Amino acid sequence: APSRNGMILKPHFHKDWQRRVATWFNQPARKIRRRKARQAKARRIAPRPASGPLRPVVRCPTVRYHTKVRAGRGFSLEELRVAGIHKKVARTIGISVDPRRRNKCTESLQANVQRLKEYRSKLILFPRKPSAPKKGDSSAEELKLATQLTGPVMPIRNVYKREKARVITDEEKNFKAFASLRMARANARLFGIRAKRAKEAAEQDVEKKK
Amino acid sequence: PSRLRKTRKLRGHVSHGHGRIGKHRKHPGGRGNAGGMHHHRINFDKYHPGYFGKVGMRHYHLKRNQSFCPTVNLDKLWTLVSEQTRINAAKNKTGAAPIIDVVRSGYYKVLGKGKLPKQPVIVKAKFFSRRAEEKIKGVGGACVLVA
RNA sequence: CGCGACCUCAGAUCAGACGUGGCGACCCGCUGAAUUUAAGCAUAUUAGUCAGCGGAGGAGAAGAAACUAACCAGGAUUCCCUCAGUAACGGCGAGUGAACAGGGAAGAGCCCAGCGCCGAAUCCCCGCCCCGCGGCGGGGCGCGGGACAUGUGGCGUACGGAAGACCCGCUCCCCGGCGCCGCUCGUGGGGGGCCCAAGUCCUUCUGAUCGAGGCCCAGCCCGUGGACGGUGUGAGGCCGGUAGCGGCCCCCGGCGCGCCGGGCCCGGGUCUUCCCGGAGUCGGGUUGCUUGGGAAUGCAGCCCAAAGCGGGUGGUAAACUCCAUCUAAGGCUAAAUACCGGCACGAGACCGAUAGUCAACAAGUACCGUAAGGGAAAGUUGAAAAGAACUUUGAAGAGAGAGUUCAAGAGGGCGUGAAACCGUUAAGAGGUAAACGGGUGGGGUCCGCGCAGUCCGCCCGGAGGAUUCAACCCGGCGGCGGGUCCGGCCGUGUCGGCGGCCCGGCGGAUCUUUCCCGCGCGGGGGACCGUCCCCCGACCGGCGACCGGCCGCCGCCGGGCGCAUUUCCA
RNA sequence: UACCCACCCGACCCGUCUUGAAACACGGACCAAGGAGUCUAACACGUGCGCGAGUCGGGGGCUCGCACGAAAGCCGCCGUGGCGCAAUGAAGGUGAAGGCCGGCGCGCUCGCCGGCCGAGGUGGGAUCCCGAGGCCUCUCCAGUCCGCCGAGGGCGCACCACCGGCCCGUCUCGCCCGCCGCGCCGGGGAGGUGGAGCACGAGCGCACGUGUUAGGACCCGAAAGAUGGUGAACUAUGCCUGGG
RNA sequence: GCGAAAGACUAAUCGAACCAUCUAGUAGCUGGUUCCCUCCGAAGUUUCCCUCAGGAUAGCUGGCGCUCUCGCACACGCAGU
RNA sequence: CCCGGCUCGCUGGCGUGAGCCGGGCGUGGAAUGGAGUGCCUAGUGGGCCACUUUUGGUAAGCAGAACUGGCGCUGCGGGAUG
RNA sequence: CUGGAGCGUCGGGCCCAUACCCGGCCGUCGCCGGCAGUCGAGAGUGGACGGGAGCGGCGGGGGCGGCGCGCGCGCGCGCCCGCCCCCGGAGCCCCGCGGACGCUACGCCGCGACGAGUAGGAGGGCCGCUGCGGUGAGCCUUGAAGCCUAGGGCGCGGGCCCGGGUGGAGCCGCCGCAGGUGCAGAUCUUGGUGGUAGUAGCAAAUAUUCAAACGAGAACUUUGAAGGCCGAAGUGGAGAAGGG
RNA sequence: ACAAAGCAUCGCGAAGGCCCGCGGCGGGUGUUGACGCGAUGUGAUUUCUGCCCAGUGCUCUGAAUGUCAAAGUGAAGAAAU
RNA sequence: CAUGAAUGGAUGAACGAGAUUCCCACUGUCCCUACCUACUAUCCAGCGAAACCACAGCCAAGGGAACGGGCUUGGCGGAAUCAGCGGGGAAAGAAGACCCUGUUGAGCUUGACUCUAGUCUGGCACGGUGAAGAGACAUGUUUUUUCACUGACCCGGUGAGG
RNA sequence: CCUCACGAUCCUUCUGACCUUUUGGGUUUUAAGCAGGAGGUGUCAGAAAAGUUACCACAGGGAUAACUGGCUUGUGGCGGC
RNA sequence: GAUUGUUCACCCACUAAUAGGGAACGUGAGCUGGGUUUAGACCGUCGUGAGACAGGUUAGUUUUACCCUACUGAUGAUGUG
Ligand SMILES: [Mg+2]
Ligand SMILES: [Mg+2]
Ligand SMILES: [Mg+2]
Ligand SMILES: [Mg+2]
Ligand SMILES: [Mg+2]
Ligand SMILES: [Mg+2]
Ligand SMILES: [Mg+2]
Ligand SMILES: [Mg+2]
Ligand SMILES: [Mg+2]
Ligand SMILES: [Mg+2]
Ligand SMILES: [Mg+2]
Ligand SMILES: [Mg+2]
Ligand SMILES: [Mg+2]
Ligand SMILES: [Mg+2]
Ligand SMILES: [Mg+2]
Ligand SMILES: [Mg+2]
Ligand SMILES: [Mg+2]
Ligand SMILES: [Mg+2]
Ligand SMILES: [Mg+2]
Ligand SMILES: [Mg+2]
Ligand SMILES: [Mg+2]
Ligand SMILES: [Mg+2]
Ligand SMILES: [Mg+2]
Ligand SMILES: [Mg+2]
Ligand SMILES: [Mg+2]
Ligand SMILES: [Mg+2]
Ligand SMILES: [Mg+2]
Ligand SMILES: [Mg+2]
Ligand SMILES: [Mg+2]
Ligand SMILES: [Mg+2]
Ligand SMILES: [Mg+2]
Ligand SMILES: [Mg+2]
Ligand SMILES: [Mg+2]
Ligand SMILES: [Mg+2]
Ligand SMILES: [Mg+2]
Ligand SMILES: [Mg+2]
Ligand SMILES: [Mg+2]
Ligand SMILES: [Mg+2]
Ligand SMILES: [Mg+2]
Ligand SMILES: [Mg+2]
Ligand SMILES: [Mg+2]
Ligand SMILES: [Mg+2]
Ligand SMILES: [Mg+2]
Ligand SMILES: [Mg+2]
Ligand SMILES: [Mg+2]
Ligand SMILES: [Mg+2]
Ligand SMILES: [Mg+2]
Ligand SMILES: [Mg+2]
Ligand SMILES: [Mg+2]
Ligand SMILES: [Mg+2]
Ligand SMILES: [Mg+2]
Ligand SMILES: [Mg+2]
Ligand SMILES: [Mg+2]
Ligand SMILES: [Mg+2]
Ligand SMILES: [Mg+2]
Ligand SMILES: [Mg+2]
Ligand SMILES: [Mg+2]
Ligand SMILES: [Mg+2]
Ligand SMILES: [Mg+2]
Ligand SMILES: [Mg+2]
Ligand SMILES: [Mg+2]
Ligand SMILES: [Mg+2]
Ligand SMILES: [Mg+2]
Ligand SMILES: [Mg+2]
Ligand SMILES: [Mg+2]
Repeated sequence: APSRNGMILKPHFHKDWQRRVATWFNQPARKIRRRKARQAKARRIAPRPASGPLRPVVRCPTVRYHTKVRAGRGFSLEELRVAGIHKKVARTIGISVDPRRRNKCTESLQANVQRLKEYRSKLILFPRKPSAPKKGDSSAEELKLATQLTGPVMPIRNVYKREKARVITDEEKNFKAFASLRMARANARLFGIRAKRAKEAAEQDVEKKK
Repeated sequence: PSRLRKTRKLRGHVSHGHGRIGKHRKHPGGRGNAGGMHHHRINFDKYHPGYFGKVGMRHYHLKRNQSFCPTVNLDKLWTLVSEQTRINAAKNKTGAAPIIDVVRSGYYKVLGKGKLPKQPVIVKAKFFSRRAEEKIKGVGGACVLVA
């Protein structure tokens, strides 16, 4: 029975909620179950990035998240035979491998290849055995570190470049940006019909000749 | 708390604030918003005008990210930038007109509300208003489009 | 009319295995209501919920795109925040009601069939020996079987692969044992066993204290221990315990070196030659349930029933048309995730015996019902039974004495022992049922008194008696306030130092890549501004923020003052 | 004052529904203990507090075996995100500024170029500011200090009333357009009208109250409906086998 | 189900058994609804409703305020006149 | 109220009219009293009686209106009782 | 009740409500109320300071008067000249130099007005119940909770404090927080107990009596004797099912 | 009241009549066959059983030019149609 | 009003714990009551309940919710009880079974609304082989009508025996 | 001539704009919008709806009958001028 | 007294007369149960039907006093040494 200017209030309690209510008194104890695992895993793989393998630089899909950059699922295959890392080997040197990424641009390719060239350089490969062969970094840069990287390895920071002040020319001061936008929004609108008149006006030149 | 509740002060009061003529029976009106057409019409029609009935056009599977477009007014443009880049202007004697990337501060559109300081600018955005064009132009400055 | 292969198919108490049932909180298939809501009701809603049924596990299911998207694009699944009570559904009403992106927890990927290549390169069970045997295996040897050509094993599976040619670079892991070395985070992994500080010190209560004062610093001692429980009250010290990278003894777990037995000739990049995908499925028609999915989301039954630059998807049917994006019809998979059952624990602003579970007890018991099922009531003597010997009356139950007890005015359903109600004793009343409100009076039980209650407290005057001072100075101590802001310390506003500025930093889409380091970007320096710190000088708020001197006053102590003073008493 | 008794006056038994209850209306022998407006979510307004065009809070994370801890603290997480900072249209979409002055297009209530001011005006407006004149002061006059009263005059918050103005939708009517294209292209004007709009802001979070709902929902109360089950030991028949 | 038929009988139950659950089913309808003091104080009327034992909206009520006025020798405003 | 002056795309032989700006002037019948305005909001939505007016009815402690007043919501003195 | 205690028309006098008047107390509302250290009762200014001077003054309305006059200006003393001085003291009815006992500043105080109430709202509750964070150098075996009291009192009241008694182990005051928080009632639930009442009742099938025994105790057991009934379609002698 | 003997209609030759069942190529009648089974009505005997096929039923080798769907076929379209 | 033919009409011996009427016989049914018996009740020893109960219990009249026990005014009132008694407590027993309301139900009905099992009919599928022949359209297709067959399928029998 | 002669949501249809959407582009159909009319709710602020119960049930109602009692007294009876 | 469930009615007969009424339309824990007014049945009418009928007809449980009062009897009671 409504009274005098409320809202309409469709609240969803008609079904049966009392039975399937999930209370969260685990919440602070779950914070601790995870914390031990997070620690017990880091102590189990001692020299290794605690955060996990290295993930690639990647852009977010929809136009509202255009300009951000994420940590992706794994480095793509096309990326890898540029840096020269075999696809099955990278899975064993802390490089997430995603065999499912269609690369469409060279911009995001090189930007993402750089992290793999960068990874190599600051990577210390404990050799297979104590007395072991090539590509295992020397004992000098083996004693120097036992450091797990707390936090993500080389965190992807959304970073921008400053554009200094300009001298605006008398060409940028002539652009009617509100005008051309309406133009472009009209050309994408009517391009399809305008070509059907050209297809018809091209038939009238062949229909007039016959 | 239960301590400051009118249910305390209603002890020894027989009807308990609900009147002894018409008692507090369970559900006299209906249950929920029930009877908008019938017998509750005076409410729905005089307080919620336009509740009942269809209107407009269906657009099934709408997604907000398609049509995402925040807005700035020229009222607060020099707020997006650190105010010292404004003080390192109206000065400098060169027509510096620092660049304001409205995209970087999270706005895909610049609308023309409010006064604008007499100062040259370059405003990079996605979609402009017409009056926001004229306010920047007439102050001396450019409107630069970004994809 | 015989014998022999194979294909079908029987029988065995044949050799060896395995399945059923139980539990059921969480989980997975299916089945599936009606109360209810809509103020009626049939659609809807309740609700893919209850019940029914099947099946599991320590988690299950899901899972490596026939995906999302339209972007400069993302990349298995599951969970949390979010999207959002939104797009959509709906007698568009009641009501219902997702996803995508983004952030995060976690993060792991993989196999077949086919097409092919390889002398079936394979697997099973027997029989002898070698090791191993309380999760039955490895090693060898056998014309010992059998499966398999209607197809086992190695490479290989779409991310491409194989095969070749040549380009480059050089080769340890796996398993069965046999040992041995470091006991390996709650700060020695799991479990068990046994162990580790300090008062029963003085006095005093008391039935007994663990209480009250006291005891070389809140008393003595210990304190990495002061949680809790026990103990005849209220205890860190009496007892168990507690703390403690405390000790010791077994067992188990798990990881690390050696020996042995076996398995294994396993790479990486380039050019060419071929090689390819799962059918009664997809898809369409239709009917039924389902979603929110709409000219049909998902699922089905029936009918039709494919293709190979094909097929699906691209959220309004359709044609044409371009683009994008995956690869279905086969399979495996840890982690975050769930747990009102079970084992074992820990805790509480919870209940405290009509509460809290039905159940603090011989409780799912007594008891009811033919049965399905229903289902209670009921905790407390004392500290110790020290639970009443004995004498006596009585057939005996019960008494009277006695005794035990701190208490039997704690006596075996015994702490406390309320009210209703009843018994008797005392007092007062009593023909309009009682009871009641106002007003007094009479009587009582006590209570305050008085064996005058004359209540006190100043000041003063008088008469008695007694000790030392006040007043005054002098010595010392300690304050107060005051100003000269006097001398110094302190901070507010301002100015100067551009002095901290690099011996002050932090912040900033300020500026320079003249720089430096690392790979146009990142990091670091250098320039800039805003802000915060040092030197000194000046003005001013001179501020409870002080210190030293000077002063004025007060007070206390100690001296001096002996009595027309100054106090005490009556 | 409370125990008993006495008297004079008053005086019908409470709860309840009810126009009306002492009622020949119903519940009530008596006494103990139990016993009824709760929690959650969602709004709304009021109020308190923090911060303020921002402000969080969750989930995560970083810090413990918790004793007190399943606390407290901290995190470009602090903004991914919500709410707010902007509306309006069914939608494609657009989107909050005007004034003034000078100059130039014929000032044409039209179009363009340089400068100034910037949220318009009217009426009330708490109200601050300025204040003529007074009012004394022991003398006549002189005169600076201090206030009281203060006619009259000014700025004028908040708010209210009104007139203007701008944004969007729609209409009407009419003009000039710009030209990366060609105008079944886009762009401007004047007048009216629809809007939950702007017209130098007020929100966010956290508490508490009141109210309304959805919840079993202040407590107790149906006749029913549904799903699974257990009964022919009574009785209703049929059958089988015995007895009278 | 069974009925030589009465809606009879089906374990003291029959115009439709008993048991447990869905279930605290729904109720515009009865019944109850627990301490004091202080201040304010109603309605039974309006329109609409498958409305007539109920609601919705009007009123009437309270609470919270705010905007001012000036008994501070120096008041406009309102009114069951 | 009374003057002065501006504005108009309406109205018209001119003027109307309205709108603005600028000045010039105070207690306009009696009696009473501080007024204005915004938020939330409970209960109620069976009513009954009397003077007067009045509709059905023969009449009613009947049915139904008006106007005010009560009773409900409220005791006290009076009407013996109510 | 009858030249009235009757009916008309009239006198005086008297009687009484919670109404009205005066007074007392309690609360509520109002006072732009007073009081955080100050003069001042139709208040109708106060103070520098200079020049000049003095019995001058401000020679204005039967107004009856308000704004100006007769407790002083200047004055006594120091001696025409000086002063006209300081509260660490004027001695105080105004004291502006320092402020109550009073001043828990949500405290205290002075004026007025007013106080019916269901349904309902609001406020205040040193009203009460249980529990937590604080705090009370709280209380307690020299006696806590509870219970009982013709014991002394406080509050308008919710309730509270004391006195005694029994009881045998714990408990409350204040500042905050939290509730399953207050009972007369629901044919309320559970338990207990009355009045009814020593009442209804112990009446279906004809029947008992004497003596003895045993025994504390005999109408009721046992034995003997007598009278009787069931009367073999049994109250007799054996079985089924059921009971155990 | 029911039952009842009796009288009477009615369906049915077994891939049948009536009937059960959730389902089977399942069951009852049926260890049956029209003197049988199933479905009704009246109610011994005696004496009778009259008119009405318009209505509603039931039924009929009955015309189905009335209508009438799924598929099916036909046509237009580019295809849903 | 409003009988009547198997919704059976008319009759009718025997029969009936079936419904009426009359007569004979009989009688305490009655005029009109009386006495007798047994068991009670009654009193006693023993043993001992329950329904019910606001408070309770003498009347007239008045008013009043329009029939009081209580209230107003009168009348009056004397402890504690026993056997009876049925005037009163609108006595107890049962939230009236009648009636009306409810947007509460059930049982049954049908020409209510909406559906359903079942059954009738068509289509499609399993569904084949061979034979003739015909129409319609077209200048092969379709519709197919009819008669055969036996391998699916179906029923029948037996100890699957010619 | 004035005071009555009429109808929401949803749905359907018709009409209007070289309208908008038809969703990865483009062209056509088709569908969805926008703005006006119509198809109708007579219970007319707008449910899609027949009975019976003497076998009955529940919640209630003296708000609503069938007794008594009151008020009234037409009618009935009795009596006057 | 005859008839009638009857109140009411009508007659026979007697008489002095066969007046009229109230007391919850006196009087069911006083009776009876004939009539109404459950469930069984039967007809007529009505209804397609379940069923309806102030239209008839037959069969159909009539509880409790011991309480207070009243009343009837029965003991007593304070007073009168
Ligand atoms: Mg991570
Ligand atoms: Mg009240
Ligand atoms: Mg009530
Ligand atoms: Mg199993
Ligand atoms: Mg409903
Ligand atoms: Mg309802
Ligand atoms: Mg219903
Ligand atoms: Mg439904
Ligand atoms: Mg569902
Ligand atoms: Mg289930
Ligand atoms: Mg799995
Ligand atoms: Mg799987
Ligand atoms: Mg995903
Ligand atoms: Mg939101
Ligand atoms: Mg749903
Ligand atoms: Mg192979
Ligand atoms: Mg020890
Ligand atoms: Mg201890
Ligand atoms: Mg202890
Ligand atoms: Mg499929
Ligand atoms: Mg559905
Ligand atoms: Mg489409
Ligand atoms: Mg797969
Ligand atoms: Mg107990
Ligand atoms: Mg207890
Ligand atoms: Mg219990
Ligand atoms: Mg006990
Ligand atoms: Mg006890
Ligand atoms: Mg004792
Ligand atoms: Mg004791
Ligand atoms: Mg005891
Ligand atoms: Mg006595
Ligand atoms: Mg009434
Ligand atoms: Mg009465
Ligand atoms: Mg009642
Ligand atoms: Mg139903
Ligand atoms: Mg009522
Ligand atoms: Mg009402
Ligand atoms: Mg009052
Ligand atoms: Mg206690
Ligand atoms: Mg004890
Ligand atoms: Mg509690
Ligand atoms: Mg209680
Ligand atoms: Mg005999
Ligand atoms: Mg025997
Ligand atoms: Mg017949
Ligand atoms: Mg005939
Ligand atoms: Mg016919
Ligand atoms: Mg007797
Ligand atoms: Mg009676
Ligand atoms: Mg109704
Ligand atoms: Mg029904
Ligand atoms: Mg029909
Ligand atoms: Mg397409
Ligand atoms: Mg009947
Ligand atoms: Mg019947
Ligand atoms: Mg009535
Ligand atoms: Mg009557
Ligand atoms: Mg009678
Ligand atoms: Mg009687
Ligand atoms: Mg009777
Ligand atoms: Mg009878
Ligand atoms: Mg009958
Ligand atoms: Mg007949
Ligand atoms: Mg008929």
